[PDB]
Amino acid sequence: MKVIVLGSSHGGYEAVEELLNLHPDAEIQWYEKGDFISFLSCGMQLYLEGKVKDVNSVRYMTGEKMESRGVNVFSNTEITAIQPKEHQVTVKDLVSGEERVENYDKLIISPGAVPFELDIPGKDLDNIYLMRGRQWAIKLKQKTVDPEVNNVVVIGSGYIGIEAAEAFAKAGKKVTVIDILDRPLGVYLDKEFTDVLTEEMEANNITIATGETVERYEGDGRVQKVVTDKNAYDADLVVVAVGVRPNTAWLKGTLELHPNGLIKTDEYMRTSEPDVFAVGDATLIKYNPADTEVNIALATNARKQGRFAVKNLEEPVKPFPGVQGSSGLAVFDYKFASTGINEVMAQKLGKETKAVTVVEDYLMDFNPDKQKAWFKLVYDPETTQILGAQLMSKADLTANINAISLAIQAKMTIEDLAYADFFFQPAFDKPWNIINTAALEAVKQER
Ligand SMILES: Cc1cc2nc3c(=O)[nH]c(=O)nc-3n(C[C@H](O)[C@H](O)[C@H](O)COP(=O)(O)OP(=O)(O)OC[C@H]3O[C@@H](n4cnc5c(N)ncnc54)[C@H](O)[C@@H]3O)c2cc1C
Ligand SMILES: NC(=O)c1ccc[n+]([C@@H]2O[C@H](COP(=O)([O-])OP(=O)(O)OC[C@H]3O[C@@H](n4cnc5c(N)ncnc54)[C@H](O)[C@@H]3O)[C@@H](O)[C@H]2O)c1
Repeated sequence: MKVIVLGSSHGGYEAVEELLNLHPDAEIQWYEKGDFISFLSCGMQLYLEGKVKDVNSVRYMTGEKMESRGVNVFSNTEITAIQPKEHQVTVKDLVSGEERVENYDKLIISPGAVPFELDIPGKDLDNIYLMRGRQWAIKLKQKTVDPEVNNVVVIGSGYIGIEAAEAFAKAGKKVTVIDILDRPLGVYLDKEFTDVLTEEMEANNITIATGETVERYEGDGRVQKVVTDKNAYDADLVVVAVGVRPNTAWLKGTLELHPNGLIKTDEYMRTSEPDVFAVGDATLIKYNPADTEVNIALATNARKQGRFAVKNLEEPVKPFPGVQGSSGLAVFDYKFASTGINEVMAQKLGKETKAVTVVEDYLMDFNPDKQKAWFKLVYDPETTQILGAQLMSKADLTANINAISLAIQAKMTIEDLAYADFFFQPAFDKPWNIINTAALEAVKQER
């Protein structure tokens, strides 16, 4: 059986791992058009703040290691096209120019996403940077110590935007963050969490310019101004972190795509064409909070999907169990995490929800180590089933979001969580811990 896997990032890497322990026998070929196998873009923040010195160590596999295992790795080799009927791909060696056609029995593709750019006048004067992959990591690092860079503008206040904003603010620059939405991180967190994080960011001289539409970049040769409908901001560097678009235009006509470019797949990772599976940022995933499919471009999703595509390689035998959209991040002193439905997700999906927010010290009164924690529990008004949660504190309480993710998946209710057995010891929590306390509040509100 010869299996060709496209992509060395998180979806293609786990497909090779599951092929190694489920079909040890197979002939596996692993292709990467880039020069570096399995660079972890997720570690970009740790590197930019100097926690990690070596950019080449921010990775989880090397080609040499996979080759010890019998996989054939082809870096600097691009898959140009798929011929689904004749079970062939045409590959181009990017260092010599040599094209060749390679045959396969099964193809798993994890082509990923690419940074979306604003296509406006000024579109590319120099020093308008993107944030994905090794090369942009190195270039962004160089600008961190550049004495000529004083004003940084980042466009987009979602996860990548707020990570570029914190790394440049910590390096000493003046940062302005621009978004069309009205709250930084609104996609992930609700108003009661983002009001506290706006304060923290402004305390570290980050200006949040929300509710603004960038119209053009101005400058001679390199960027100098970012002008929006309401304002112009001086900029020596712009980082554009406005979201991701699927890397699938080369597949138009070959595989069925949704209108937005995402690949159509079913719950066994099968595409519209026999023997080719698709995984990762370029696909939709079963979203259990709302029993629908959603694009949730996260590494955890891509890794799980990549393994489930190998499970259904020969027979659709194992449907994907679905995910709740869990994500977390530290912004300056705050460590937060959310899962399931928040206000922006419920609006998008037309889901009506109820919520309680509890803000109080997570340790008992006499304990001097006590700090505030914010916990919001979102539930269904009819069944009172758990639909999502958001938590934040300067203490790390984020592993608790993992218990809520299981509670959404098992369809538990506010009453289940009000009395669920979570340990008490006064150096770690209160006798009704953070999940128990918010669920007890929801029970009273529905009494
Ligand atoms: C700054 C940053 C921080 C992030 N942090 C986190 C985090 O902490 N937690 C989290 O869960 N997620 C995080 N993510 C998201 C996560 O990195 C992605 O969800 C995940 O990498 C997507 O996996 P993928 O395999 O679908 O695609 P991609 O990572 O986009 O990888 C696509 C790969 O396939 C290769 N390829 C594409 N086309 C071809 C071709 N035709 N021929 C050959 N090779 C090809 C590409 O060169 C690339 O190597 C972050 C992303 C970024 C940019
Ligand atoms: N901690 C994590 O798990 C982690 C960290 C970084 C990235 N990732 C994932 O990688 C993906 C890409 O991250 P991202 O930060 O690029 O996207 P994102 O979706 O998190 O946020 C994009 C932001 O851009 C804003 N925006 C859109 N168009 C705009 C415009 N024209 N002008 C101004 N603002 C605009 C959006 O409103 C949103 O706030 C996401 O799926 C993200 O969740 C996750």
